[PDB]
Amino acid sequence: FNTMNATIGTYYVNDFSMLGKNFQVNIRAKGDFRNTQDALKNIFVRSND
Amino acid sequence: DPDQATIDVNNRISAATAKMPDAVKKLGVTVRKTSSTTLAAISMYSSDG
Repeated sequence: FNTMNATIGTYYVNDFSMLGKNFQVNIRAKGDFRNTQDALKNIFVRSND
Repeated sequence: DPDQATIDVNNRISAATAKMPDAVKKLGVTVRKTSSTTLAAISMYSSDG
């Protein structure tokens, strides 16, 4: 689910302070896939080994 | 009114705890009603040593 939210949704990580403000850190994906079934053959996740 | 002004500041701290760094959130921003001056100053010491 952490890999899922960080590729198709938006993963709020932490925050940093630039120019006197406070920006969150969002992790999206650039994305240019045909369909969703094709997009599932491109999202990997390693095992415990 | 000290209280009307106090619970008007509160309705702006919780309103703006979103544009807030995460590290300051955990220890909690504290709002209280107290004078900016000092009323008195007590001193305690050992009369012998």
